[PDB]
Amino acid sequence: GQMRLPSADVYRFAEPDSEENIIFEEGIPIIKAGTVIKLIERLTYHMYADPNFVRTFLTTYRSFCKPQELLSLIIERFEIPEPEPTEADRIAIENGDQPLSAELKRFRKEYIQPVQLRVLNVCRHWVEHHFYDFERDAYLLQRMEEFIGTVRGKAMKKWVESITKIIQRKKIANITFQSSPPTVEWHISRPGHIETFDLLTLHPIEIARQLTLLESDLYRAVQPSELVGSVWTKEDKEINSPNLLKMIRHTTNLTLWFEKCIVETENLEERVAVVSRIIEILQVFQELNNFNGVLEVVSAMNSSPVYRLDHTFEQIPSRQKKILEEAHELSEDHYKKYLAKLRSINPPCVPFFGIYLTNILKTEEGNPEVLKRHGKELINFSKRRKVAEITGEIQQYQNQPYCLRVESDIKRFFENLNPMGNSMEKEFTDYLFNKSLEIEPRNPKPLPRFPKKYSYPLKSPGVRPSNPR
Amino acid sequence: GMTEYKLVVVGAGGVGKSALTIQLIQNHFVDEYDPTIEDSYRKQVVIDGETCLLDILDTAGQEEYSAMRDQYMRTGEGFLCVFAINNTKSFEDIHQYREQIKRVKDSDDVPMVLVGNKCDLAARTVESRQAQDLARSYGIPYIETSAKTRQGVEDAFYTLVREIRQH
Amino acid sequence: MTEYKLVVVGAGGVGKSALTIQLIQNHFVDEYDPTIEDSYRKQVVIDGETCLLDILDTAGQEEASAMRDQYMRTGEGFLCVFAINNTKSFEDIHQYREQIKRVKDSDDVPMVLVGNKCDLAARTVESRQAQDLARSYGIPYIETSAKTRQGVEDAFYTLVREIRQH
Ligand SMILES: Cc1cc(Cn2c(N3CCNCC3)nc3c(-c4c(C)n[nH]c4C)cc(Cl)cc32)cc(C)c1F
Ligand SMILES: Nc1nc2c(ncn2[C@@H]2O[C@H](COP(=O)(O)OP(=O)(O)NP(=O)(O)O)[C@@H](O)[C@H]2O)c(=O)[nH]1
Ligand SMILES: [Mg+2]
Ligand code: NA
Repeated sequence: GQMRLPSADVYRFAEPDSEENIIFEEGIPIIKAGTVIKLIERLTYHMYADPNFVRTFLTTYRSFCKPQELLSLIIERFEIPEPEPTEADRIAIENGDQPLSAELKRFRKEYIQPVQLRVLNVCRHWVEHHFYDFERDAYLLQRMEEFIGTVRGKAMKKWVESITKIIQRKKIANITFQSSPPTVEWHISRPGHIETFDLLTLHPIEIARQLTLLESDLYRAVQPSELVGSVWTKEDKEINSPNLLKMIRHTTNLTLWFEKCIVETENLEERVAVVSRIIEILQVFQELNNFNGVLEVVSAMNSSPVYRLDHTFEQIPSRQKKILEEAHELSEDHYKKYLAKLRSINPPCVPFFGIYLTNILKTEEGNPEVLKRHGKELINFSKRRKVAEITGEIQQYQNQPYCLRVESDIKRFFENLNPMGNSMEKEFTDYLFNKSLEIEPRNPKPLPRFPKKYSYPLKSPGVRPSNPR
Repeated sequence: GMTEYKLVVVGAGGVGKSALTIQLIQNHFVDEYDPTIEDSYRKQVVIDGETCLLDILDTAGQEEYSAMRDQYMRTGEGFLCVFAINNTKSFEDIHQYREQIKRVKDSDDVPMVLVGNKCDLAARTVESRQAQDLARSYGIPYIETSAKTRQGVEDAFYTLVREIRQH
Repeated sequence: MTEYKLVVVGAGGVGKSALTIQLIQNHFVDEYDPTIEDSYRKQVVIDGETCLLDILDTAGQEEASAMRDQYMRTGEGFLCVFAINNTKSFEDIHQYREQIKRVKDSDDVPMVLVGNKCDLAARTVESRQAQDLARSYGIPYIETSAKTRQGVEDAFYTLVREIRQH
């Protein structure tokens, strides 16, 4: 038979499942809704482990339970009463013999030890992967240190001593590859001559590589704490989502820099060379699976100032028109081809973050926090699972590093790019559009001629890499 | 067969804009949503006895990608310009959204509707007369909607389709 | 994208977690933090086909030995890991092999035998002894180092191929 349980009066997590406290989706069960007590019971269940559920719960629980209350509840879960001696044990003791204690030994082995170990696994994941709760609440950290540091008894001792050390390391807080990264490529600008760095003087291969390293690092830095609760859209977004906003602002700046390079090149022949170089950079972004970079270029070529430059378009080689067309097609039909390509490539890659943001926001806004059943309010956990499926996908692409060498000067050049200068956004984007009108006026105004601005060769070195010995 | 209308929702973030399309496309009567589902933004409807397909682009949450607005707007035949009736800044943003749509579409007469959205019980700061006056100054309809009761939601999208049909 | 459920098993301290984190993150973990149960995901192209690996990293400490049936039921293939400088961990392999067969009620479960820590000079389990055991199980034997990456992709992706041909 099943093990008997403590009385639900002394141990709250022994209450029977009912539709008044837990609802399952239609081989472990998947929870649709439940009380916080039932969620924590199943988070630390004696019959099976559920590592996905641990991640889902620890990513999303603050929408229904405060951190201080979660810790109180898992300490309550940990403190399981042992059953009293049975009749057979009683009779043995009355005869001066040692009891077999069969039921007690089974309850320890099959209920207490698995539940307690799974409580410690929640603590371990909490500290290792969601430590911001403790960074933001020093008293919560004190309570966790005290709880772990006072767990007695040898069955848990290895994990208790380990978790104590992990906490201490987290308070005061290297890549190996299958091959060597390729050699850094140089064009007109030579190493150390940062004052000459520009769109046409750096090598287009190396522009794409260094922007991919930068954009990969920005992508990898975004934590789920910046996303859950849609906090990057709210009034405190600069406090709660700084790495996400830094990533988006880089993308915006690069798109505007591409537009500025195009429309401030007033000579038609030179502007064709500028656009051609940008499409070559896009080609290397595609080869590197840097989809953020691909869309940075596509957004610039579809912007109002650039899109209308028909005289420039007319001189772009047919093959480059095709590269841009196939990049634009990734975004069509609500990113249908992009989503399929992302799921087919071999990482490393840099995803476009915007789709994730819209899906998290709409999942939050479009589903209720609670479900009302039999007069009770149950936490709608299915909604949180959907959010954590998105944050899980984000995290999966954050693991793989690029095998590319950093060039510190080129990196700094792109980190410090500031196309808008001190201008506000409206002022600057009006300026770009007025430049577009100046260099290619609306019909029937005649097309003017403009002097060259570049004194160095415009011929591209191409985007196939070189390899000396 | 039937006509497809590509509609684009634009407006300030952080103030409940996404409720407009969610409530429309939703199982009207079951309050639930998976936006990742292929065609969670396509809806066949009958407007003035004529069946059509609405394809709605709502990039809510991507407002900080400000250099992508042209890319997204270029796809649209008609636009819902949404502000929150308890957020004056979102209302003051409308002029620039409209100017940007006119520029992307290269037209002074782009089908659009002004939508004032009630996203919570916080005090209204934009009165309906202010918004009606703004809409009239632009020559476009004004619709008010509730983010919670679905009131006005059908009217906003159907009015925009009529603006496209009568362009 | 086909999904594959891989499970990494073996005695405490043999390097199950270090192997998994090297595969997932290209990083070698120097600390010895005993695992309770961890899970990882990895999208990767293997033999021209994209798949999604779900990797369960299990507890080797004996105090967790009564909690294994639940993860053995879910797994589709098993990396059976010992350390080549730890003869006791090699002797523990057959206990994992027999338990997996019982739980899945099958003589034909996808498995790979992994001899880890092959960067260390002071070997105590000879390759021949491990290879003989693997042949008796009908499975390949791959020596690995979570520290240097030697053999790591080969071990995990050979297991994927086993599941695919099962
Ligand atoms: C190559 C190029 C393109 C554009 C602006 N633009 C144009 N133009 C065609 C001509 N009339 C104006 C609009 N087509 C595109 C395409 C696209 C699609 C879809 N199918 N095939 C293509 C090529 C993709 C993108 Cl992202 C931008 C596009 C401006 C300049 C300066 C330029 F050099
Ligand atoms: N030299 C060397 N050390 C290794 C290798 N793999 C793991 N180690 C070291 O061995 C120790 C144990 O590694 P770990 O991955 O935690 O082992 P485990 O099998 O996961 N242990 P557990 O079963 O308790 O979770 C760590 O100090 C780790 O750095 C390897 O290939 N070479
Ligand atoms: Mg481990
Ligand atoms: Na206001």
